[PDB]
Amino acid sequence: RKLTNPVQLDDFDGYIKDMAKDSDYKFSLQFEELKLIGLDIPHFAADLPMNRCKNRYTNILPYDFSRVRLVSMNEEEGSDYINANYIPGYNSPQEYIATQGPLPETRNDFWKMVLQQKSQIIVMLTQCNEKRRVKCDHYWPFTEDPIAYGDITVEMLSEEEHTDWVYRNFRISYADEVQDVMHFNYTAWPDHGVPTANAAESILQFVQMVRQKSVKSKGPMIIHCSAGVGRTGTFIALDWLLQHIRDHEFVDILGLVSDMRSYRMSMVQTEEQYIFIHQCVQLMWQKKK
Amino acid sequence: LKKRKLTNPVQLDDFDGYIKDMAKDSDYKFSLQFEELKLIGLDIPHFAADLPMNRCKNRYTNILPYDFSRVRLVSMNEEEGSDYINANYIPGYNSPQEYIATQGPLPETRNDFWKMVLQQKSQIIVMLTQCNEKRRVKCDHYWPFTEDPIAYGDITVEMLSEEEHTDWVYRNFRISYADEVQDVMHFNYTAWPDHGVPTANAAESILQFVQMVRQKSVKSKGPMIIHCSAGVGRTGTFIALDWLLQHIRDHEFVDILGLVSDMRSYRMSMVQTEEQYIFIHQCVQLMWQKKKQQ
Repeated sequence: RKLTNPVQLDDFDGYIKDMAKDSDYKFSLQFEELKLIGLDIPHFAADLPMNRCKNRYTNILPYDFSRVRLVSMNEEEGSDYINANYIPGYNSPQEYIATQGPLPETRNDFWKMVLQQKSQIIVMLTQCNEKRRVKCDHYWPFTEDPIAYGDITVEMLSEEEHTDWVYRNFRISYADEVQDVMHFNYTAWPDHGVPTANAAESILQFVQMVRQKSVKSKGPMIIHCSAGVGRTGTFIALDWLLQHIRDHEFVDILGLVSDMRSYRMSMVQTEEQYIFIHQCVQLMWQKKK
Repeated sequence: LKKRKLTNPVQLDDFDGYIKDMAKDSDYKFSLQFEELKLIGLDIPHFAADLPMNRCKNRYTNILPYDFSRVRLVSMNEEEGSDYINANYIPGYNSPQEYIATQGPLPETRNDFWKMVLQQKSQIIVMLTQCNEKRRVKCDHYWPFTEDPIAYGDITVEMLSEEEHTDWVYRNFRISYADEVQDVMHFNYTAWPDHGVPTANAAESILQFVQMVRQKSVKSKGPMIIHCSAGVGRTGTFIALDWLLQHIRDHEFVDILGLVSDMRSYRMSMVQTEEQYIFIHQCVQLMWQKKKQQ
């Protein structure tokens, strides 16, 4: 089916309450359907034998149509491959790019994609390691002296670390093409599960922050986490909603997530993140002051 | 829903036996493959093509381009569909986006066509339809009638030489914008009826035409723009024939099913009829040529 369920913001408070009744009954009903969306969309380039070492998780693959293909002077197989997908935005198509966390083996491909797409913004929603589990390579420089990742060099002009997130100003270049890239790393993600922390504002400050800097990245805003679908998806939804609530008096979270999954699988992976989005949609309380 | 990657590479020496088997039981297998080919890309977005103002730019309401592979016009216009044109990049035997598959230009998307031609640096155009077939409108005569330069919006086109042949015609145009100048060859095959195929008598004809366009392929910077009416059936069988000409040359096998299945994921209806899908196989007995020359 085609998922959609617009709700007037004036009734959103009652709505989510009615969604949680009977042990999140309605919620799991909608989410369970979200799990079906896009289950039969080809991702043949992802299945290719020599691309397997480029897919972090054997089961989180990019659809063929929405995949961000790299530009190489031909040859080989899967030479244009990177586990990434364009995701529609509130302002235009291919507004975002949802990728998995780069691997020691797809590290150079990542920076190649940042340049070829002219993405001047990267949002990282996970730490390299969490609870003694590898989640993402540290694909960027550890210091200020430039590191050459393939043909693209990377120079971290500055590294600003805060309490919940971290900012980095990189300056990558190829041949005679210098390009700036801002990097925001949310490190205090609410575990992922739960949630709680009335301070869901912390994620909202982060979103607002990235958002108020989007007016600089001609290319897509590259967002990623580990698999690039669970937290990545929640983020994108929030960056959408933030704007959509600002300009409308209704929100269709179901449609939103449904939209996103048609472009990349598992976008917003758990019923917890999906309910968390509604918890955050209390952005209405604020739109009332 | 579809979930299997269609493909069936057949060794050229077993082609006679393979096409024989595909023809058994009144083309039983040719249908099995074709019916599944028809499922491809059915669930691929094409919103740009549905925008209110792009509707008049679509020759047919049921033949639209997929968002991911569509060709975009560049311009300052900040209005709806300003970058739109019913066209898709189609992978190549040589490179992705080696061709551009479009519908025949409409009187109202004509200027858009030439813009694409210059912006993509397409120096070759393959038109597989007559502007009119049996009193039915198939494609606008979007190009000049005389050697007199004609301004199509911001691009003037001057027809340099016109050569009307048996089953086809050749034309060399020089288009320009400001100082930017570009030569473009135009190959019009007029013996391919819409929704159909050349006659059994034009079998050699069309293959010679593909040969002629293949020799020139190299002289073009951008993708070869090939088009017909809806830009999918005749345009799809051509792109396939061009591939196979090259592949058959350097290889010992063909995978027509994978080829067509491939094209169809970049633009809908590529190789529209089962008859055209089979025509391709008959043509693949291009091995005849191979086995001879050498």
